Amino acid sequence: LRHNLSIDGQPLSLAIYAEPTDPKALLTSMVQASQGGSAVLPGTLSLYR
Amino acid sequence: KIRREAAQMQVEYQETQQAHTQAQLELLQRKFTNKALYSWMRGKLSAIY
Repeated sequence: LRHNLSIDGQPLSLAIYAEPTDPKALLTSMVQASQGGSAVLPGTLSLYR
Repeated sequence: KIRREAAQMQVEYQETQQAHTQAQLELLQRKFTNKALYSWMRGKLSAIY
């Protein structure tokens, strides 16, 4: 009587389902980087044409 | 109840399926030859061509 059950202890009020929050999806993206050139070496002038 | 357990472990099987398909997607995006490289390809080739 105190816990509001039946004669055999079965609950008189149906327990709520408590539907979960459920998982979510994941995402990824691209990443870039930048660089410069190398020092220009003075070409040793040959004799050819 | 053993049938219920089998169904639940089927659920976790397909959940692992989704997990490693997402892993496949992310590693494919993390591969070396990718969209940034191919955009470099197309842009440089277009201009210089």
